[PDB]
Amino acid sequence: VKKFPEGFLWGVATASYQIEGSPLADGAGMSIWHTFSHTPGNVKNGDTGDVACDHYNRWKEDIEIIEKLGVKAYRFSISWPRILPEGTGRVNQKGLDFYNRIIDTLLEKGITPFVTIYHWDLPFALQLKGGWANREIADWFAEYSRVLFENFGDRVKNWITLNEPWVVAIVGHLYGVHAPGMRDIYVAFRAVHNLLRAHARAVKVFRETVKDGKIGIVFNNGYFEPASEIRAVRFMHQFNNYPLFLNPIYRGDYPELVLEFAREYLPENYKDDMSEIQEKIDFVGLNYYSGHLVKFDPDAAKVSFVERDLPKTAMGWEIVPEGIYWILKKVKEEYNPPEVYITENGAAFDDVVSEDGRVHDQNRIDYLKAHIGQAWKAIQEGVPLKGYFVWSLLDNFEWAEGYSKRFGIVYVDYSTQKRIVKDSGYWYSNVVKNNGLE
Ligand SMILES: OC[C@H]1NNC[C@@H](O)[C@@H]1O
Ligand SMILES: [Ca+2]
Repeated sequence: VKKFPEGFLWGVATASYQIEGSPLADGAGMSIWHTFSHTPGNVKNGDTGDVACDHYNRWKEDIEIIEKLGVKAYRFSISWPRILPEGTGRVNQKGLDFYNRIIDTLLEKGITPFVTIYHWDLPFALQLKGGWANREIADWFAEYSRVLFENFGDRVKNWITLNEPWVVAIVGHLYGVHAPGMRDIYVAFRAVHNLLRAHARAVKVFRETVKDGKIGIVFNNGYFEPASEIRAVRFMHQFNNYPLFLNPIYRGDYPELVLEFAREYLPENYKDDMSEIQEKIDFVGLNYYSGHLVKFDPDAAKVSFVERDLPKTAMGWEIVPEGIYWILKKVKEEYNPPEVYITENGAAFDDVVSEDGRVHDQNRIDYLKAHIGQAWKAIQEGVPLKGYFVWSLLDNFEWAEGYSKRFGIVYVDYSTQKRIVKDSGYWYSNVVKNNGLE
């Protein structure tokens, strides 16, 4: 037996652009993911979020799936351009209506909503004004967040400002692999800094508007091990993991090795913003998927990855369950946040529907079991983990990989939009019902 604390929150997670489709329905503005995916060469197979899982129409069915599995929490995100089509100013009631219905339905069914305010679908109108590169986005984001709090804060009490701000800044503005598809290191570090400022403004407004909820922020994390008997592992953790952001929030500056690498790229007077960035948060959400062997490498960031002969997912990600334990221990050790959630953990496998009508994803059961087991351990050793969210409820649009990578515990047949609960979803429901592993 590995039984979790009473009231531990078992969840599933999605994001608006990955599942919804109908990006321009009911007066919604374009997002940067709409324009990025409609640009040839950016996304595998020319795939876009035009239809995705058609959750925009099938939302009731999908929630009924969450209910039927007995899953206790649903992490989903709100499309900023459905709410404010030009990013600021005008509010679109039909956009609010869409999320109102989802929210009321969840509550009616006893499911706890966790709302991600920003999961990467920036209004295109704001991107024309520089998007995350423009300091003014702290204001635009604060106004957007205020609208959400005023409309939904009576019912939704668990909020996340940003999903994976490292990805948004670095994959979006340095690697150019995600919207808005830029490759400029100075822009990417200004986006890091402005993501922090916007995050802190939204928390500040949250305290003024929703005096009963909790708000936090979500980071991607890798488990970095050194290829030999070091500092490159230190750098990768500080740069790619929660410290890039938590060091400002908790300690009022960027991590030491980040400054060593990136000081020239930050605004000259960036410290002027740090006391505001220290706005108190209620919880930290950590996403975790993979471990990486890392070694120093002259002329790289001075770091390269070393391939290991370990089980991998369809992403090529090495399966390293101990990583989730490590990152949970490490966050308590470094910043001691009052609550932590695992806001995403999951895997992509080449799922197939058998002749029996089933999806026998034993590889995904094995992945989830092992990571839940390591999360359990962290809890036994004092980490205040309050919940765990499987990425994802549904197979969906996996960004620049398009539909070619399936992360769901529910299979989606894209030709018919049929949902087929996978073995891993059945398995997970039993875990939730039991409040743990057996
Ligand atoms: O790559 C898998 C997931 N990672 N975190 C954020 C999600 O949007 C991704 O699909
Ligand atoms: Ca289209």
